[PDB]
This record gives sequence, C-alpha cells and structure tokens, in this order.
Amino acid sequence: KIPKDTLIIAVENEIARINPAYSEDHDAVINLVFSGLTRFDENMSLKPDLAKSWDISKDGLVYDIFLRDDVLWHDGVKFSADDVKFSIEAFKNPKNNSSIYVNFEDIKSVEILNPSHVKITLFKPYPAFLDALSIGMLPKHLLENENLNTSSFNQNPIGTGPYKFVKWKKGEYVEFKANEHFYLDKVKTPRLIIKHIFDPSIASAELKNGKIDAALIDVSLLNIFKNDENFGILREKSADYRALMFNLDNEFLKDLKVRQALNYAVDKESIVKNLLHDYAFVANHPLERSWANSKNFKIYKYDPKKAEDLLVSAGFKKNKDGNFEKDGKILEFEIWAMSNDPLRVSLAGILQSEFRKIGVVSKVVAKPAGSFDYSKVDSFLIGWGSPLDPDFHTFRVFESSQDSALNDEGWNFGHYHDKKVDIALQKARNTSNLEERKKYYKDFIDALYENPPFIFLAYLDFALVYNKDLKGIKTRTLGHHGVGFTWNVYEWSK
Repeated sequence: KIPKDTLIIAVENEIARINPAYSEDHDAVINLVFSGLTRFDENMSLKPDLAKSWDISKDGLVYDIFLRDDVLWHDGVKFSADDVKFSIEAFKNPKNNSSIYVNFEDIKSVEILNPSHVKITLFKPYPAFLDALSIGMLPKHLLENENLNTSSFNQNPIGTGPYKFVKWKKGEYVEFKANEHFYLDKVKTPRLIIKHIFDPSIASAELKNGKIDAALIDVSLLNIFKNDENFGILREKSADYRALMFNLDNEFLKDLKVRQALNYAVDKESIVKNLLHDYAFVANHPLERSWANSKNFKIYKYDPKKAEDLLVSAGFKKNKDGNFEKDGKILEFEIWAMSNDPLRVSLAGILQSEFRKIGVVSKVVAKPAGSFDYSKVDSFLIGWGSPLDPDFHTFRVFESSQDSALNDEGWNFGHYHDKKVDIALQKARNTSNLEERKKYYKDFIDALYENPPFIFLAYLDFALVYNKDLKGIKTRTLGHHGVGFTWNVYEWSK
C-alpha cells in the first residue's frame, strides 16, 4: 500500500538541525541532503565524491583537491571551490559551535586556486583528513550571512546529496524528493520519507503492518520477521562496541591486577550468545573493524580462577561473606549505565553478576543521560567505535592529554594515562604510510592489553529488516547504533 515510487524508512533518532556542521556521527537525514568531498563504498573504501581527485605532498601537509564541475546545489546553483572554503571555515569557526570543529583544527589555510581547485595546508600531518572530508559541504550563497546555529536553513536544508528536502513534520518524519541532477548516479526512488520511530517494538510493528519499508530492528524482535518471506533481513557488521570504562581515579580500579582480574571475570562469549543472541562478537580492542587491527594480540579469556589468583596477588583475600577484602577494605565499586539504554543497563547488570561470582561487590546505578558526570563515576557502560579511520575513536578516547579532566574536548573520561599508548597513537597519526601506521596501532593494541582502560565486551551487529520488494540495498560496516545503514539509499528501488 506504500506507493512504489515512495520509500519509507524508520530511524530511531530525530535531529534538530539538518546541517553537517551539527552532525553527530553518520546521521541518516544529513547524508541524504548533503555530500562531502569524499565518501565510502560497501567495503568502506575511501572514494571520490564532490572531489574528483586529489594530490598530497610528501610531508602530508598540503592537500590539492580537484573538484567536480558538474555538481549542482538543490536550488540549481553550481557547487564550487567557494563552497569548500566557506564550509571548512564554518566548521572551524568557534562561533558556529560545530560538532566538526576538532576534526579540522590542524587546518592552516584553504586556498581557492580556481573554481575546481582547492589547496589545503595543514599545521601537522593528518592521515584521517580525507575521511573527515566526507563531511557534507555547505552552500556559501545561502549561509555566508546567516547565523549557522539558528538559521532556518537547518529546517530547510539545501545540499548536493541524492535527495532534496521537501517537508518536515516535526517529531514524525522528513519528506524528501529525488535530486534529479545527482552527480554520482541517477536516484532510483523519487519519494523518500524518513520516519522517526524510537521504540523498537513500534518500528517492528510498523514494518510488519506495511507502514514502513525498512528499519533497524532489535535482535530480540527478529523472530517476528524471521521466516516471513515478505521481508528480508540484512545482517550488518558495525564498528560499534560496548565496554566497561574504568575510572582510573578509583582506589581499586587504579590497580592493574584488579582491572585484569575483572576482565578475566567476564564470560563475554555467554553475553554475546545469550544477551545478544549471537548477533555480535566478543570485543578485545577498539579497532576490530579496522585495517589497523594487528590480528595478533593477547586476549583476556574468561577465567574466574585466574581472576581470583590475580586478586590474591594484589593482596586481597576472600572474607566470611565470600567477598575479596584487603586490609579491611572490601573490593567494591559502582557500575553506571544510562537508564535509557536497555542494552547498557543489561550489561551493567550482567557485569555485576559476573563480579559476584568471584567475590567482587558492585552496585548498578542506572540514571538518565545528562543527569550525571560519567567521568566522575567508578565505572561506566560506554559505547565507542568508528568504521572510519582508526584515529577517530582512539586518540581522543585513550590518549592521556585527552583526559576529560584536563581537556574540555577530550573523550578520555576514565582518566587513563599510559605512555606506551600515547606514543603509539601519536606516531600512528603522524604519518600516512600504511605499514607504519599498522606498526604503531599494533603497539597501541598491545599496550591496551598490558594496561586495560576498559573491559571490552562486544562489537554489535545490526539487523536491517526490509520489505522484500526492496532492491539494491547494500551492506557496509555501520557506526554507532547502526548509523550509515542508509548509505546507498539512492540505489534502493521497488
């Protein structure tokens, strides 16, 4: 009953501003309206998008970007070097409060040599730069005199992407129309609706009842569509992983042996199998979807006895209640989770149970997001992982100068300080040479094993469930919560 020329896709989240300047991760709506200088194919291979080609100096400081001259903004205005320079400076301007600001801060200058040639010079080498340039470009002719934060542009976007903004019903959906002059390919389905559906049960119901054509469906609900020949299920790998973040300021979690013991205490395989229904994989480190993966790293296997042996080695002894105690101090700490994240709450609970089995006392604290400071709790059920360059969620997450206590923009919330990690990551992000970067990311991975900031738990798979009439859907490695599953929607047809 959904028309053939119409495509209706449910997403969990609704953004406030349809603007790449304010995009968190790979946002579905923004990447429909906008395109960047670069893009990624089904193998997450970096590909030309708005940029035709590029040359990079040997020092890695100068990027000569050659642009397509056949690209139109949705309003018909031609896309040019003027837009690239404007956009980069918009992201770079602190007044814009851009989510993108940090990724562009080692940009020194942007030169417009001709309308199809931009020269970008960097203070220091930035191998992830071509990845960061996958961010959507902004139209200068519409925004040069606007307040980016508040402009009505954010509710009436114009981009170079495969779909044109048509209509926004706030809280419900965004309607799109195919960009008839899309430069990559001809957009197949003329009408696109992105429906906001946060509840997993509701999305599955709407899907089952033919209200939507496609959605990510929680693994728990999959049997609804399994063996239903009216629907296909595409199993999608993601770089999104869950972990217990240790706060190294904690008197117990400070100890290396305690953190190792807690890792050994967790039966991750059972979690993946039972909680996650084998729709996930055991995680050991944060680059298991990256080329940077050493694939030859030590692992903390489930070994309750080893865990206890470690705790004895740190001078803990089980007491009358069966709980490890040292000098009259019980080994006890809080495990915090966002109350609106059912999987993380579940993992917090499971961790607590695992810690009980080996005499470690823990208290689960589940609170709404934004109601507490998770850099100030003993431990935190956290999510990380990018399918993009290995630098993106490593340096900012693990490097010591990114300690959120020392750095406002740091994501090292557990205040982890390891020098082997620091130097490895610093070197890994100082060259573009592939084998060298791998060497340092291996050192990084090895250093993490030696000094665990986390308990890595599981990498997540996501289920794209679609009406069987849908064709042309491709899978690629997804981001946080499966973002990027609509990456080739312009090739989707009925």
